[PDB]
Amino acid sequence: FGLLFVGFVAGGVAGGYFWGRSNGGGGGASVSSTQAGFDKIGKDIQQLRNDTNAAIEGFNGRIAHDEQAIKNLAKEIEDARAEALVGELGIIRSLIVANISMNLKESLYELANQITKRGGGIAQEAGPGCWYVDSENCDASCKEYIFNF
Amino acid sequence: FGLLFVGFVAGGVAGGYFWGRSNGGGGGASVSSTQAGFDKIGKDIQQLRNDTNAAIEGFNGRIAHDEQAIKNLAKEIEDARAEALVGELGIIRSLIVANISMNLKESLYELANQITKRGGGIAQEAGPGCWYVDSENCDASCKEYIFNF
Amino acid sequence: FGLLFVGFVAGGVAGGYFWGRSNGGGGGASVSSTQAGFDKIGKDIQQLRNDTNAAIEGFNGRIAHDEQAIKNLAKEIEDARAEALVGELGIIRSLIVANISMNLKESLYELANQITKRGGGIAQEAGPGCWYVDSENCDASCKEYIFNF
Amino acid sequence: ELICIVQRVNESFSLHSGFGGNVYSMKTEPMTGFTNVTKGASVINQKDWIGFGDARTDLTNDQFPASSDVPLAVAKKFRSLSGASLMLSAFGPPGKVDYLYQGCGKEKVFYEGVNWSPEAGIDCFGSNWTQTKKDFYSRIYEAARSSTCMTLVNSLDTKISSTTATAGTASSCSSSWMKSPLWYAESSVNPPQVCGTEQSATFTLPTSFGIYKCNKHVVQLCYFVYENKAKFNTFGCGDYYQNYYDGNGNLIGGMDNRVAAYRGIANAGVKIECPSKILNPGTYSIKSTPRFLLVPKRSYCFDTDGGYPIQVVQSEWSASRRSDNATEEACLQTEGCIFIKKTTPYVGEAADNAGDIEMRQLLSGLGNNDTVCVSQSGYTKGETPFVKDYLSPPKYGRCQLKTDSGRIPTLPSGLIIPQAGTDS
Amino acid sequence: ELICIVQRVNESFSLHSGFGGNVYSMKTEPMTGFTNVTKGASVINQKDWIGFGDARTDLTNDQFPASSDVPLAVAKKFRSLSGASLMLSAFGPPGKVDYLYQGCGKEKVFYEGVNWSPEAGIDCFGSNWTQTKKDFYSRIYEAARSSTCMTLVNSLDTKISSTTATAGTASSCSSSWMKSPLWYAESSVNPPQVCGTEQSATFTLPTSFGIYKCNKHVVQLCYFVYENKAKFNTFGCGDYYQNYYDGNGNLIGGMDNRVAAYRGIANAGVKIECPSKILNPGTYSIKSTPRFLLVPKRSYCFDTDGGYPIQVVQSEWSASRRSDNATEEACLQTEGCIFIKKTTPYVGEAADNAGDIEMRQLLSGLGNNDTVCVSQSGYTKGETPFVKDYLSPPKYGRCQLKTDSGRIPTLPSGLIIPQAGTDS
Amino acid sequence: ELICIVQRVNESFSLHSGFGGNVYSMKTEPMTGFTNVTKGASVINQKDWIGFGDARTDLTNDQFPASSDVPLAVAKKFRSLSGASLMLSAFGPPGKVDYLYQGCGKEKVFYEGVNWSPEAGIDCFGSNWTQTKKDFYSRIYEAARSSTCMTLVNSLDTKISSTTATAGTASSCSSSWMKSPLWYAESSVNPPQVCGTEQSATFTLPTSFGIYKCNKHVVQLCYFVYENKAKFNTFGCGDYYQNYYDGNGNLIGGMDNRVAAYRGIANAGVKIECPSKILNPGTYSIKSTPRFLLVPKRSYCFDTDGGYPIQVVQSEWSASRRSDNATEEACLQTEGCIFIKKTTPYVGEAADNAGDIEMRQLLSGLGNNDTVCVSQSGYTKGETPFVKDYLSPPKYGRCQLKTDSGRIPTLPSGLIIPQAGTDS
Ligand SMILES: *[C@@H]1O[C@H](CO)[C@@H](O[C@@H]2O[C@H](CO)[C@@H](O[C@@H]3O[C@H](CO[C@H]4O[C@H](CO[C@H]5O[C@H](CO)[C@@H](O)[C@H](O)[C@@H]5O)[C@@H](O)[C@H](O[C@H]5O[C@H](CO)[C@@H](O)[C@H](O)[C@@H]5O)[C@@H]4O)[C@@H](O)[C@H](O)[C@@H]3O)[C@H](O)[C@H]2NC(C)=O)[C@H](O)[C@H]1NC(C)=O
Ligand SMILES: *[C@@H]1O[C@H](CO)[C@@H](O[C@@H]2O[C@H](CO)[C@@H](O[C@@H]3O[C@H](CO[C@H]4O[C@H](CO[C@H]5O[C@H](CO)[C@@H](O)[C@H](O)[C@@H]5O)[C@@H](O)[C@H](O[C@H]5O[C@H](CO)[C@@H](O)[C@H](O)[C@@H]5O)[C@@H]4O)[C@@H](O)[C@H](O)[C@@H]3O)[C@H](O)[C@H]2NC(C)=O)[C@H](O)[C@H]1NC(C)=O
Ligand SMILES: *[C@@H]1O[C@H](CO)[C@@H](O[C@@H]2O[C@H](CO)[C@@H](O)[C@H](O)[C@H]2NC(C)=O)[C@H](O)[C@H]1NC(C)=O
Ligand SMILES: *[C@@H]1O[C@H](CO)[C@@H](O[C@@H]2O[C@H](CO)[C@@H](O)[C@H](O)[C@H]2NC(C)=O)[C@H](O)[C@H]1NC(C)=O
Ligand SMILES: *[C@@H]1O[C@H](CO)[C@@H](O[C@@H]2O[C@H](CO)[C@@H](O)[C@H](O)[C@H]2NC(C)=O)[C@H](O)[C@H]1NC(C)=O
Ligand SMILES: *[C@@H]1O[C@H](CO)[C@@H](O[C@@H]2O[C@H](CO)[C@@H](O)[C@H](O)[C@H]2NC(C)=O)[C@H](O)[C@H]1NC(C)=O
Ligand SMILES: *[C@@H]1O[C@H](CO)[C@@H](O[C@@H]2O[C@H](CO)[C@@H](O)[C@H](O)[C@H]2NC(C)=O)[C@H](O)[C@H]1NC(C)=O
Ligand SMILES: *[C@@H]1O[C@H](CO)[C@@H](O[C@@H]2O[C@H](CO)[C@@H](O)[C@H](O)[C@H]2NC(C)=O)[C@H](O)[C@H]1NC(C)=O
Ligand SMILES: *[C@@H]1O[C@H](CO)[C@@H](O)[C@H](O)[C@H]1NC(C)=O
Repeated sequence: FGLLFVGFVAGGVAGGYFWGRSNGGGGGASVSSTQAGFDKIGKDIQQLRNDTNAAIEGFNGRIAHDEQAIKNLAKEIEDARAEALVGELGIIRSLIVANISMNLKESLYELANQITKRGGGIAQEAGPGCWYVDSENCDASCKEYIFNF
Repeated sequence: FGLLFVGFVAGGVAGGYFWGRSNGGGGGASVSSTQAGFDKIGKDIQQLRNDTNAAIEGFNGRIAHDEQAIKNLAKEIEDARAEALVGELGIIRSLIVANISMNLKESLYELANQITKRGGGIAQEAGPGCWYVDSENCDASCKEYIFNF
Repeated sequence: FGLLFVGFVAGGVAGGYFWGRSNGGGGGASVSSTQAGFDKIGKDIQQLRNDTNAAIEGFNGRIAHDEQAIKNLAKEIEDARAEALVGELGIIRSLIVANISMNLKESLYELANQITKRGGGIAQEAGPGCWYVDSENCDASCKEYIFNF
Repeated sequence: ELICIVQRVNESFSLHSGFGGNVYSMKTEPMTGFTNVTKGASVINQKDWIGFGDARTDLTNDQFPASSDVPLAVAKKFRSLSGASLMLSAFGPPGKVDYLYQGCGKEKVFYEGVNWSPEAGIDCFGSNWTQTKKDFYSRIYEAARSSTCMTLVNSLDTKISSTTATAGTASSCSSSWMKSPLWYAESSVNPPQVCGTEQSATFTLPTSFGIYKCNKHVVQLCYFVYENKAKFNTFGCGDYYQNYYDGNGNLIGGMDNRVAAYRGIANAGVKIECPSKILNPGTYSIKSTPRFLLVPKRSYCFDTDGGYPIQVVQSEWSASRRSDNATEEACLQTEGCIFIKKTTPYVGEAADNAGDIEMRQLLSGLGNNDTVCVSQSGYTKGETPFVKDYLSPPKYGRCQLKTDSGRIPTLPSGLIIPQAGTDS
Repeated sequence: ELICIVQRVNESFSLHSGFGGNVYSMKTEPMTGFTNVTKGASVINQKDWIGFGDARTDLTNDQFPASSDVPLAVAKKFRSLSGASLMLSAFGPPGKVDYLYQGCGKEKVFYEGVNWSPEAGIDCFGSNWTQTKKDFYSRIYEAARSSTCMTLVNSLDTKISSTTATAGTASSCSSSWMKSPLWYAESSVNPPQVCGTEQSATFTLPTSFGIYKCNKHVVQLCYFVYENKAKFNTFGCGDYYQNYYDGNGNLIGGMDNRVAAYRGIANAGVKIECPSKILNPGTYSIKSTPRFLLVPKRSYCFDTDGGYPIQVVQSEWSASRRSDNATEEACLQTEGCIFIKKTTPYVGEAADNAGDIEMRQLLSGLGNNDTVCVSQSGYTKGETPFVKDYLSPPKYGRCQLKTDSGRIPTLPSGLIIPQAGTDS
Repeated sequence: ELICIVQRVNESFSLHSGFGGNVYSMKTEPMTGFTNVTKGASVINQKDWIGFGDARTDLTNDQFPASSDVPLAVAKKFRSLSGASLMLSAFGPPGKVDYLYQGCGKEKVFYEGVNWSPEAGIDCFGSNWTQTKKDFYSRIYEAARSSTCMTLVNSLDTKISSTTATAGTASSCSSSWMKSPLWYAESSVNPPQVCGTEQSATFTLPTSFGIYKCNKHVVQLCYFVYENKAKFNTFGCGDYYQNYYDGNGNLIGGMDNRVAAYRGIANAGVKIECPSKILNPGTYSIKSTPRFLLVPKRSYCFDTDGGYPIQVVQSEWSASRRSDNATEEACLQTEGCIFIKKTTPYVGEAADNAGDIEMRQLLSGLGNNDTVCVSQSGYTKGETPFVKDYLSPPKYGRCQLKTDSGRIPTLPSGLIIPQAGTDS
């Protein structure tokens, strides 16, 4: 329902980002498209994914030094060390997912802000990723300018 | 002053979320209510609190394996191990509190967005959790629709 | 381009926070100032920096207890312990930088919200840190009131 | 008209900080807490443990289960026989049950010993069998701690040089003798004029016994203890001596009164001492005074593939009989030994000395499938990483740490308001 | 008209949680993975390691590089000579190459031993040189593990008391004798009527040898092994004995048949045994039967400044010759020793026994500049902290841990949608 | 009209990344830094430490505080007497102060030893008292390291077999003798024709002394050192010997020239050597040549309840007197011993040898209430987890780690601009 919400759809139906739209006749029925020209989002995702390499390299670069003279594997100690490292890896993961989430969200906000400042101020924000346009001042070629669909 | 701010109140006075309101006469005096029908917030809080169980279970499930043949307690080493674990527990806590904070804030934003899209666009956002309504187009039964109070 | 974006400038040119502005003649040319009276930002920064002391003190207060009877330095084990501590210090750093970032951003949002609620609703938000004012209803002394420049 | 949701907090609200967002709340709840600790014995791995016992873990006893301190499933994991003890099989005193204790298990439970206590009244010239007992079990636990398996070796290959010496017998030993050590005497020695020849022998500790690998043997290097030279000289000429040597001639045990003082208790008469030693496999030699020779005939065989700290269970009689606490003291002075002890006297269901309620509570953990830590303080499940008080060593497994309850951080609850920015 | 960007997910999307934001995606990719493990020998520090070898690491060999299992750069780090072995320099048998092995390196590679195998047919009354070999290398590895350096000590200061004893020679030893031990015999002893005088000697282990500090010496405390007293008595009177003492009179080695059984193999005749011991520097004494005296003449000197677990490389002949696996077994029973072993027979490029393709693959790591861990499973680079299977000990360096692949967490990929709040 | 706050950065701004938000700034400040390290002695727990000393820590000295290297509060924690040393109480040489050192403390400070140095000119046939000193203190430190407490045992129960032997006296020992060892001589022995009887004795190490538990005793097993058999034979018949045995006949000390070479310095005449050994409690036996017998009369009693690495303080005279560095060398070769050493000569305030400014600076930490780590590099407070250079072992407490300053991460400062999203 506009960048603060994510929705579910059954069997088929493509997932992702779409243009959705309002009333009109009183009462209308709405409508969702079949996907934008949001190539900024595609590029932003690629960039954000690649930026995770910094945190992963930090983790991979860290291997404790050890010295064992013993001849038989100490499995339980061995497994404990691994479990602890996986624990640390698990929280880093949680930080990375959140870092992606929050920066993608911001990138979506920056996408919506660009749109607001092209129909300015024909736009009128209704929370992030939503706008009220007067289908009167601005029309068919006008919305096509402002929203690209 | 509207979802970007939290305020203080003396002795009595209930804490929480309220409806507060503007000018009118020039100059007016304002006014704060005594609490909404924000049951969405009550349910959202319950859900967010319960979702912390994932991170707590992750922590509780992690106990290092050890083997001591020694007969007398090594208190200082023992206490050091505990202090380190409590340290790790302390940062997880800090992540969990922030995770609650940021998701509750978002849930409050999603509450405000629902309100904006019922008086649409009679609403006119003034930052999150705030609106400018024309006490003219829309009246007494109208605001009661839009804001439920 | 308004609190969702940060921009680059060459050789000279002061960095920081400025007032920037629109069209007019059709088409105009815009304009950026040379800095506000944003002393709220200066104070907010000072406060946020000082609040990092909590996380730093937590780290400094944590020193593992040890006991070595050995007469010659075990450099490799020694260096491994340090590398692990620096690793932990590195992630705390990353949390602190993000904590500053997110709270400064919020403080900037709270600055913009104050401005919106002085030209109310002459303001009309266009995403955070941006407004559409009708250079007609409100003029020269008016914008000076609303934006302080 | 400006209409707003307004957020506010009371004096009852407190501020909780986060990395990327703070929270006001009125209530806190602790993030986690302590894991309970149960006294008694248990195991962390039900597929790798072994028990060694007597009637109280013997499912073949006529009075089972009333004579048993463990249920059927646990008893099956024990190697036990009514009347048996490790020590009794070490020496094989006349008319005592002689069980061949053998088994494998990384976790080990020792619940026997009581069937050789002062109550049993075994004499056979023992200087102090309670001393011998404590020494014996100290060696068993020491070797068991680093071994996967254990087995009685019920007969060492031995060989005497003397063609005239004969097997020794004593009225004080049921008119026969121990299985181990064997006692050879030279009846022709008489300090008249006749001194005899120095006696000699070998005994071999094998590298294996049946399916069990031996890296280590617990054996007894016995000797006689005389009050003094004058009193020994009513039996033999010279000074008393019995020395044990490895294959090269290194002295590894014995008593030599040619260099060492006599320490026999005054007027007690001759005594036997039987200190236990851990020895490597191989062939060992003996030299002794002509009249008396003692030769080890059994051992306990151990490997060095490793094990967990062991559990030793108090093995005492009910109040009517004469007990000792030798296995307790052996366990206490041995690294990697965890001792399980009753707080109330032993009172049996079957008879006086078999089937005690407190012991069944203490051994019930043997028992469970969800024990993650075993310690001298008791055993725990894997609920949290924390316990209220320390878990005393010895200990092994996923073992909880002690922290003050105050140092356990809290989470906000009951009406929550988020906070970020400086709000000023 | 309300116009919105709308976010939606499929059944194909899954929800990934974060601390401060969740993510919907359809694909995941693992955050990290396992580091490969290469079999063979390597080092973690190219500036601090030393090799000890024979022809197969001897850059001066006439057939180099075809006779070599390592390239030129690696060979320069070895102290090697064709025909040499540590054991050969320990004893110095007649007509064998006698290399003075000496060097320093925290990491140590031992690739020799084959030049004294059963193939070499050295006799010199050896009871069992393969036994001696295994014992010798067990002591070397044990002392090398805790030392920075090693050097042959090719001549101990020695001194005999007997003014009539003379140097021993044997047809079975090329009509001469070992360099170590020296053999002194008293030709006047004849059990006629003449018994001779007890023989005596001292040997000194120095505190240093050239630039090398000695805290520890590996030496052989040899003795003769006779079948029995009767057979020894065709050579000398009494019982056989050769005992080694420290400066105070503490017995530290030898064979004394006055207290220890004879164990010579029946009808084999006299044999020599040469067990190796680790001894401190100092002056040591010897007492023996009048007719035969053995005196240590060499040692290997070690320090105790510390080292890494060592690497021992299988040293065997090609199929046509008679090998042994003594250094393998020595390595196996010694802590801190890593053994490198071929899976296919030795087939040389130069001749049969020098320049093997599999060995060159295994030793190629000696080699690299980016090895961070060396273990009994092989060596690794510092790619990730994880390996698929355990790295068997012994091991040292930045060593990876085993985790199941399933426990490695994943990151979202291929079309991503953020999620926060409850959205309800 | 579109009016905006605009954010911009210079070339002077750099980008700092965060998990959930980045920051532009022009300045950075380091998150933390190194903790200073102070040379000298200190303690981490003021309620559990003990000092042992001489005049320089003796609050009862007539010249206090000018004669003292510690203030009053620290001196009270010392057990000290002017003129005393551990070694002096070990032997009790004639006319020397004989303090009964005793105390308990997990942390231990040893600041004595100088009152027996070559300056003191004690003879009493000592082969080399500086050697004895070094050996003695090596044993003390070794036993002290694992003990909670220490006490002099100023009289062992002893017993001689000889009814004719008499107490030994020497012109070279003030015409009397040590307290320990006791010297018994047989004046009737004369190699004429008379050889005497082998001398014998027992001494007992007790299981406790007053309130102090003894698990370990440091004792001296002395013997005489002769140049050779011929020179010994002007005193007794046969070869010299004095052997120490445990209760079973195991040789644990002594000198036996029947198997061991003579090593007395040429023409030096008879000497006494007194190597210290750590022995268990019990009764011990002695056998010696008829003419001379030495019997231990004192010990130092220790427990095995554990302790921290000890601190040993350089104990030397001012330049005018003849010092040694035996306690330094003892400390250096003993695990868990931390040595405190002056860089400038000892110059006293009271007299030449008491009350030195540098030592008072070094000992001042004994001292503080906020020391968290003690190491061979000095001691630290708990400011940060980091030090610039390594803290040399031995060490204990909350001990800082070495990291390069560059690896300490930084935080943004001086005008800060947040950044999130891709801004593109
Ligand atoms: C002259 O002296 C020679 C040397 O003493 C002697 O030759 C010896 O003869 C004995 C008896 O025939 C042989 O013993 C054979 O030993 C093997 C190997 O034992 C070692 O390795 C095994 C593990 O082997 C498995 O894994 C390896 C790879 O690592 C595989 O190649 C192998 O095929 C197996 O799958 C290990 O279990 C053994 O451990 C024992 O010993 C150690 C301590 O040394 C203990 O820690 C351990 O608990 C256990 O007791 C061992 O390390 C073994 O499997 C056989 O059962 C057998 O014992 C010797 O190998 C052989 N040695 C040499 C060097 O030749 C001659 O017989 C003698 N000549 C005469 C005529 O007297
Ligand atoms: C009566 O007995 C006296 C005592 O036995 C004896 O005096 C001894 O004489 C020998 C030979 O002259 C001297 O040895 C001298 O030792 C020094 C010091 O060795 C110790 O310290 C060094 C490190 O020193 C460096 O660092 C220190 C600071 O820590 C500096 O002050 C110093 O200047 C150096 O830069 C160390 O390397 C040594 O280590 C050896 O010994 C230990 C074990 O004890 C081993 O672990 C180690 O691997 C190595 O073998 C040692 O700890 C040394 O550098 C010289 O080479 C030399 O050996 C003794 O110092 C001296 N001792 C005393 C107490 O006086 C008399 O000679 C004798 N009288 C007669 C007439 O016989
Ligand atoms: C849910 O949505 C996604 C895309 O929104 C669908 O994935 C696409 O499917 C085809 C073939 O499976 C791929 O070649 C495309 O690359 C996918 N899209 C993308 C992200 O590029 C998916 O099939 C949908 N699921 C269903 C069954 O409805
Ligand atoms: C501050 O505010 C809270 C609620 O806003 C007050 O808490 C309520 O008090 C009554 C009795 O104390 C409880 O039964 C309610 O359950 C509480 N409210 C909630 C959250 O359910 C609190 O008393 C106020 N403090 C003061 C003294 O003003
Ligand atoms: C980039 O911007 C900053 C400020 O926006 C400039 O820093 C100022 O420079 C003067 C002298 O260098 C200082 O005294 C001020 O304190 C700085 N400003 C602040 C933050 O107080 C900086 O010089 C600019 N860089 C360039 C070369 O353009
Ligand atoms: C993240 O930053 C915020 C803001 O600087 C910190 O919030 C402060 O927290 C303390 C309590 O710990 C309060 O007394 C201050 O009033 C807070 N400052 C503000 C501006 O609210 C927060 O502590 C930081 N997070 C962590 C885990 O350190
Ligand atoms: C941070 O908080 C959010 C919200 O409570 C957690 O999101 C939940 O995650 C689980 C999957 O782990 C989902 O099944 C729930 O539906 C999510 N709840 C909501 C409201 O979306 C998130 O797990 C927390 N982060 C971490 C790392 O624990
Ligand atoms: C969290 O995500 C952001 C965005 O992907 C990361 O920001 C990048 O940081 C590097 C410097 O480390 C910059 O060179 C890139 O330009 C940044 N990308 C963007 C889009 O700004 C950030 O590093 C991540 N946080 C952590 C701690 O890894
Ligand atoms: C700044 O930080 C310190 C902690 O070092 C704190 O004690 C002080 O009160 C803080 N100052 C303010 C005004 O927040």
